[PDB]
Parts: sequence; structure tokens; C-alpha cells
Amino acid sequence: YDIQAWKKQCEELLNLIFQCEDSEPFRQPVDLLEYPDYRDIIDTPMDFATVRETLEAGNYESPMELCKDVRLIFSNSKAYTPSKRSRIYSMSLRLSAFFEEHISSVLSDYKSALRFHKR
Ligand SMILES: COCc1nnc(N)s1
Repeated sequence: YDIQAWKKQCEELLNLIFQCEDSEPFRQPVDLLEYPDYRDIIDTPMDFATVRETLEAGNYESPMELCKDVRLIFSNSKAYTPSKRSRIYSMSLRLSAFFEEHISSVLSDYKSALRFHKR
């Protein structure tokens, strides 16, 4: 029932994601010199270094907010991909499966801890 435990659990999951070769396209903001129309399609760029910096600055209040930003990394790639003949989109799908598999207990434990706090 530790209400704060999610933060270190998310730091560890982010470390696992950076170790994954599938995170390579998502470890830093998309370069607009490489993808000049990126902001014409993507309203809110997001990447794993930005998520980690937001977490470390103490600017997430819950793992649900972190999860929303991570899910935006994947939805941005889906929106920006022209077809399945994309190593980057295929990496996003595997990485998303890995993230969802690991974030589920973080979210459940946090929500359980908050319910216990207001029992
Ligand atoms: C992550 O770099 C920008 C891109 N996003 N989806 C692509 N298929 S290329």
C-alpha cells in the first residue's frame, strides 16, 4: 500500500526500455531536420528522454500520467507511419507490448494503495 512506490518502479521500467534495442527511434525527440513535416501531423511530440526528465523533475503526480505520455510515443509513431514497411513502427509495437506487460502491476498497485489510503 505504498502510495509513492510507482516512481521507482517507473524509473526501473524506463531503464529496461532504454536497454531495449527497440527503443532506439524513441530515446530522444524526433529531429525536425530529418522529418520536416513532423509537426504538421503530430500535435504533441513525446519521447522516452522527455518522460524520464518529467519523472525526475517531480512533474508526474501518478503513474497514469506517465502511462499517457508513453502511450503518446506509440500513437505518434502509428500516426506518422506511411505503411508496415517501417522498422520504426514495428519497433514501436514490440516496445508497446513490453511496456504494457510491465506497467499493468504498477498501475494496479498504485490504484490499490490510493483506495487503501481512503478506506
Ligand atoms: C520516431 O521517429 C519518427 C517516426 N515515427 N514513426 C515513424 N515511422 S518515423
